[PDB]
Amino acid sequence: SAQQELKQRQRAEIYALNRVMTELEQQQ
Amino acid sequence: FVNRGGLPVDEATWERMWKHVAKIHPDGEKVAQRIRGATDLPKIPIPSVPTFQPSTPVPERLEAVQRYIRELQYNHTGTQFFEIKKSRPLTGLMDLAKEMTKEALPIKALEAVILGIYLTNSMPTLERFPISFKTYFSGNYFRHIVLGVNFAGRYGALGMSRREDLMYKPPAFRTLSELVLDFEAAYGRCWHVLKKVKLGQSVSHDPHSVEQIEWKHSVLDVERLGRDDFRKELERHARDMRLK
Repeated sequence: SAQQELKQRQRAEIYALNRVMTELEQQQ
Repeated sequence: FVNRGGLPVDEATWERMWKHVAKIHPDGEKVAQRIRGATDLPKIPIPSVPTFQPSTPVPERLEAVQRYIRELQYNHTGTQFFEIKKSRPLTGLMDLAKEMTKEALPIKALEAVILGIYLTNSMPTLERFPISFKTYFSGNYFRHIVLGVNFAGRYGALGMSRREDLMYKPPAFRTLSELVLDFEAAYGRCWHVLKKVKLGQSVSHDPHSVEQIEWKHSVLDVERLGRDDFRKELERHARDMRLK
């Protein structure tokens, strides 16, 4: 499915981003 | 910023998220460069929705529910991935809770409250009611919310927060005032003044209920009440729920 591949790709970028932004907020 | 077009995130909401990162993070553009289209990103496991043996005590089930909520991770991206319209029928909000468990994205306090109701609808001996906070720090107002719980006449909480002491409370507090005063103390330790506590009614265990969540059955102005009256009003809200 094209829509599933898109959600998988987005989910992986959302968590990679969330790790980076969690590390940012961790050093206010 | 709130995603208002469901999932997958539309093209416009997605660029906006990455525009927002570019301004907030010192190396914002380099973060987007490293991540966007990267073919070597970690595969994140879809967390397993916890299911319970009928032999498992409610307090143990709540630990597993909180662990599941924490596993989604606090959303620091600056984009909320699920729109929560607080006036929606419970059945609509529980549809959203289900989609949260299937898509498994980071969440904040309000999303965790909806999830907490959804994952405790199987526990009719547990009463669930939202507790909202308005606090003041450094000339600015802050809003937070958790899911108050009552098991066997003792009060606890589920939720999601930046801080460990502003979400999960085991159901061990003998009164609602002792639970809320623990939150107030946690806020005091991170230099926040507690201004208002807003307490909802018991939420239906029926995920097809057309009823709304009553978020503001009791609105307590902490400063205008003072210490004694604040405890009296919290105890009054506890009796209102126990008798209804």
